[PDB]
Order: sequence, then structure tokens, then C-alpha cells
Amino acid sequence: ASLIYRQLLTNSYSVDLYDEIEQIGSGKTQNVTINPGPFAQTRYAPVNWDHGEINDS
Amino acid sequence: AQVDEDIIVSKTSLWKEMQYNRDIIIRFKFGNSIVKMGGLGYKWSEISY
Repeated sequence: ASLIYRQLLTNSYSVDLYDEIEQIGSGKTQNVTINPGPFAQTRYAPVNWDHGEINDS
Repeated sequence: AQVDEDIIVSKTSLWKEMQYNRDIIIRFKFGNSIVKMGGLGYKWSEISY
């Protein structure tokens, strides 16, 4: 019964087929690789509030 | 110059968009301007907001 190990080693190539099968079976996702470089947050502006355009006559 | 031209003043930055939903009490009083007319004092030239 020693030939079990010999047979498994010799026939091990079929695991490539098994890998292809499980690859086809598995669902897939992916990445949108993130950007670095938010090193400078930006404020709005120097903003001053005032009454609008008065309509004089 | 009569030509297009661009630069970039500062690199990218983060901005969140958010909702502020407050209640407000606006109170106000109108304004009236009244002015005479050169004369005896019977003609009013302007009575306007």
C-alpha cells in the first residue's frame, strides 16, 4: 500500500485543473486603488456678509 | 495677451457634502422715504419705499 504516496505525488498535476475549477466557481471583486495626497485641506475663502443690492431711486 | 492660459494653485483636497436643517425667524421693518417739492408745500414729489 506504499503506492498511495507515489500516486498522489505523480498525479498532483490535476490540482491545476482543480484550481481552475474553483477559480471559475468563485465570485470576484477588485480595487479602485485609493489616492494619497490630501495633505492640504482647503478652507472656503475670506467671506464677509452684507446686505444685498439695494434698489435706490 | 490674447491667448488661453491655466495653472493649478493648490493640489486636491477633501470635501464632504452635508445637510443643515435649522429653523429660522426672520423679522424686518419696511422703509419709507418722503420728500417735499419746491413750492408752497402742497406737492409731494416722492413717497417711495
